[PDB]
Amino acid sequence: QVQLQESGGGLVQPGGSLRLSCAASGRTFSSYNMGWFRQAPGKGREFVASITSSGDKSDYTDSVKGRFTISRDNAKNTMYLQMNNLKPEDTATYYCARGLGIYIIRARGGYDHWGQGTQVTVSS
Amino acid sequence: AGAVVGGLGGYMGSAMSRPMIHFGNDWEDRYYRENMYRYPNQVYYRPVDQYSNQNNFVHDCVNITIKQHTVTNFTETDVKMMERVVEQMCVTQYQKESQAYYD
Repeated sequence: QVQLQESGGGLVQPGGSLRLSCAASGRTFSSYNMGWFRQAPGKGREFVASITSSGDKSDYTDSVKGRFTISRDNAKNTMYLQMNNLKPEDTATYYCARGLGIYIIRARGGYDHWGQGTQVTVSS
Repeated sequence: AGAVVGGLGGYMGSAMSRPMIHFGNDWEDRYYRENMYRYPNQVYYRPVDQYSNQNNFVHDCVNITIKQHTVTNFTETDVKMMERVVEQMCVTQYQKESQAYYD
């Protein structure tokens, strides 16, 4: 019964920043591990970052480590992705998703209940 | 096929010979020689299309293989040594799966 919807996005200049949010419905968001994925044109969804239910552990794909920060506010039923030092390679649809099982993983199959996505475009 | 770890199914490898890991230290080498058969010889993984690249496939393969092995007594030294040998096996497994995928 926890469903998801991304907000934020739009256009950002190279080297700029922006923040995405992922709002959750239902009553048990705080019990779910969560993840962000992205899908570049003509490709499949691939891992960006994940965070455990409590927020105490996070994980990132190498190409975003140190530039992106995943966080969550369990009191507000929302997860965030703070994206800094944007690069042309970051243009994609970004999706949030709920973790399956007890362990955050990087595989696409480790998550479900995908949001409809939001678009990020690095200006050119 | 269809293995479940930590409540998530869909995990997939055949047994591999465990090689010696050379740590550059006498004590670690001796400890590894003593304990290497307590460590995995088969790795858990997921289909290659679920990852962008080898590094992400291998990360899951190492993490989940060690979790499955240690939840089913291993110290922090054992985990660190398992990370070395399981990484090699996960790389081998990725190359097998990648070749099959590109056919």
